[PDB]
Amino acid sequence: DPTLEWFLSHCHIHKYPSKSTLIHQGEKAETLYYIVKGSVAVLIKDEEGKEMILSYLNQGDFIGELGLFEEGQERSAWVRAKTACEVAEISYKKFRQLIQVNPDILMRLSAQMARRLQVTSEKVGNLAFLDVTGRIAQTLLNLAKQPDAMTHPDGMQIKITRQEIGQIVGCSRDTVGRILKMLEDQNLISAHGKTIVVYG
Amino acid sequence: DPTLEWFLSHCHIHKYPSKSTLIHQGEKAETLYYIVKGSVAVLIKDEEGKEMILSYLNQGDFIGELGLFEEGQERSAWVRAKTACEVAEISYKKFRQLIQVNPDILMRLSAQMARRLQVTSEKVGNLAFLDVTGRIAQTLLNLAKQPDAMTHPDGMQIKITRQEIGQIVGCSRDTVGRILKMLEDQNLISAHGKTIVVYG
DNA sequence: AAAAATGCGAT
DNA sequence: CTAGATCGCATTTTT
DNA sequence: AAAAATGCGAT
DNA sequence: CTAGATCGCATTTTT
Ligand SMILES: Nc1ncnc2c1ncn2[C@@H]1O[C@@H]2COP(=O)(O)O[C@H]2[C@H]1O
Ligand SMILES: Nc1ncnc2c1ncn2[C@@H]1O[C@@H]2COP(=O)(O)O[C@H]2[C@H]1O
Ligand SMILES: Nc1ncnc2c1ncn2[C@@H]1O[C@@H]2COP(=O)(O)O[C@H]2[C@H]1O
Ligand SMILES: Nc1ncnc2c1ncn2[C@@H]1O[C@@H]2COP(=O)(O)O[C@H]2[C@H]1O
Repeated sequence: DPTLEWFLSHCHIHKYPSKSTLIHQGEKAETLYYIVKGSVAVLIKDEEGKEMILSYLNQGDFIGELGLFEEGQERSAWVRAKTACEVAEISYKKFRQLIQVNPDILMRLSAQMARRLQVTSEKVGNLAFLDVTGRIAQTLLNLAKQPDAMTHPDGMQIKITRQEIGQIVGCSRDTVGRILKMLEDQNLISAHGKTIVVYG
Repeated sequence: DPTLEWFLSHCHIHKYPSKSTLIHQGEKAETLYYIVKGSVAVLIKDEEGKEMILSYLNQGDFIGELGLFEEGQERSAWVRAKTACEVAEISYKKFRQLIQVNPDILMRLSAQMARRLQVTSEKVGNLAFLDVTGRIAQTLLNLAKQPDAMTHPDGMQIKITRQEIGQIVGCSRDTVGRILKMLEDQNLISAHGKTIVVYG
């Protein structure tokens, strides 16, 4: 790709070890991010410390872009590295320049903001409509289709803690587990610890 | 404002009577909207017909913008008119042109997309964290602060059906009502039918 | 050992 | 009435 | 009347 | 155990 190559050339690159945190919530926003390599997680916490995963982002994804359109804006959430991470970085001020040079880039950002709004809205519906069993059953299906799923003679094999399934669908580790036994109880899946084979 | 005036001049205007529907969900997307006057509601329905209000939009708000960045895109939700409505309209194709003429407009769109993502994410958290009492108590507070709230010697007076409070916080008309009696039972509010005075 | 992540029944 | 959450108790895991 | 919107207890 | 939803029944509302 010609454009984004021109873009990066204008960004410093930084790497973050997995589990580290790239964007702090509440903190003043002035920089834009573009994940060159690695995946992360965007999450918001409750007063008590409880977390809720709003999304995962990957290669070719921008981050910290929500405060780019109105001075004195704060980070809307925490962004933690899921894996090692190589991330390009540029200042809004700097970035805004590029925009005026070539608009095509702002068009790339906006598209991601668009797709982002769809899925988050889809997420509002899920919490509003489906029950936790439904929400988990859907997450396993989705995860079983991502690139990090391994092949298995009976379907797909994923590996994830129950804590996270709780932090994705919005329930508690305790409910996830109970639900997980049922789904197996119904030969729908097979779980052993963090390993789950989604049959199909 | 100089820009948006240049914009409208390029859009046909259409009016929609209240309760009518401007954007059909699922339908192919090719047009952009900008509410010149009136307010609307963006909503998604469940398989059974049940509705969930993702948001309300007003004067100076764009609509149907999510399918503007990738050919063959479908409307992500229903958009129904809350009041009479005067709405400017333009085709993506046409709109994209303007972008290349002046980028500033795409910058206005994107900002709204940004703000939109914040609040929807804030909404995901609400459904995940707070209970229905908490979610309703917050809606009444918010609504009591909008421009259509009327002054009252004991606080603010809003007027809304319980069906809607159910469609905003994600509960059922029956739970809203029960919750509403409690909040009054606690001299927090005072409700008579569709009328509610939020004390304070 | 370290450092977390459970598990399931019970209320 | 049923789906979830929070505790009570007993055991198992990645850094 | 039209046309919806409830209300609350009960399970 | 508690918050919600779904039904059972009886009455009240904006077009
Ligand atoms: N309303 C909620 N109730 C319980 N857990 C929640 C809620 N919203 C988000 N969560 C989080 O999701 C997590 C799932 O696993 P845990 O039980 O370890 O901890 C849970 C909380 O941190
Ligand atoms: N719902 C969401 N979906 C995807 N990414 C999000 C969401 N909410 C926040 N983010 C990202 O997380 C970032 C947190 O800081 P910013 O608000 O600067 O920008 C935010 C977005 O890049
Ligand atoms: N999971 C849900 N359970 C119940 N009602 C819901 C849900 N999600 C959205 N709703 C809608 O919210 C509305 C609130 O008022 P009603 O009971 O008239 O009808 C309800 C449904 O149409
Ligand atoms: N969560 C949301 N918040 C605000 N507006 C939304 C949301 N989801 C959808 N919309 C608007 O509703 C429109 C429905 O059709 P489009 O997908 O073309 O574009 C969508 C947005 O303009």
